[PDB]
Amino acid sequence: GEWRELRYDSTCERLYYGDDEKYFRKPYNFLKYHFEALADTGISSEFYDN
Amino acid sequence: GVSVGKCRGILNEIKDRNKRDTMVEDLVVLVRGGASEHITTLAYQELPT
Repeated sequence: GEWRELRYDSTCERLYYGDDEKYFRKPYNFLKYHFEALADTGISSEFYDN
Repeated sequence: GVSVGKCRGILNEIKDRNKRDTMVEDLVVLVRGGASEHITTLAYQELPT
């Protein structure tokens, strides 16, 4: 999922994502690498005055 | 001649004051998809967008 880092080409005036390495090999001992994306951010605030 | 006098005085003062204040805030975010740098930028809990 990280195939969007950066790449520039001055001679061609071309700006695009680096297309060199987009593949991940899975060893035999690994079932699946489960490329996904989740995010849960929660802030808690408590202000009491007596 | 007989002279007699009597005097009496009393003062009472009571003061009471109470102040109570409370405020809390909570935040819950649930994002699925594209866990790259931009969604981490958007994961900023303080700013809403």
